[PDB]
Amino acid sequence: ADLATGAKVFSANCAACHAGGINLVNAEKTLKKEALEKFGMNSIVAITTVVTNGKAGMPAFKGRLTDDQIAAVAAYVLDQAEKGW
Ligand code: HEC
Repeated sequence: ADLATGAKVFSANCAACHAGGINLVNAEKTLKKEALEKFGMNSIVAITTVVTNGKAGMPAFKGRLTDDQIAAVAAYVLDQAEKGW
C-alpha cells in the first residue's frame, strides 16, 4: 500500500526462499494465510517485526531494508496471502 515498492522488495529479498505460491524448501512454510494465522503473524505489525528482527534463524532485514521498505513488503505479503498467491 505501497504495494508497488512491496512487490519489488519481495522479488529482490524474499522470493529467493518464498517464491511462487509454495516455498522451495517447504509446504506450510509458504506464506499462506492459514499458516500465518496459526502464530498470529497475519498483521502488518507482526510481519514488520519478524522481517525487521526476525526470528528462530529467519534472517533479519534491519540492515539491508529501510523501515518504509519493510512496511511495504509486509503489505504485499498480506495482500498476496489474502488473494491466495
Ligand atoms: C531464506 C534465506 C529466507 C529469506 C530470504 C526470507 N525468508 Fe521468510 N522465512 C524463511 C524460513 C525458513 C521461514 C520459516 C518457514 C516458513 O517459510 O514459514 C520463514 C518464515 C517467514 C514468515 C512467517 C514467520 C512466522 O513466524 O511463522 C514470514 C511472514 C516471512 N518468512 C516473510 C519473509 C519476507 C517478507 C521476506 C523478505 C523480506 C523473507 N521472509 C525472506 C526463510 C526466508
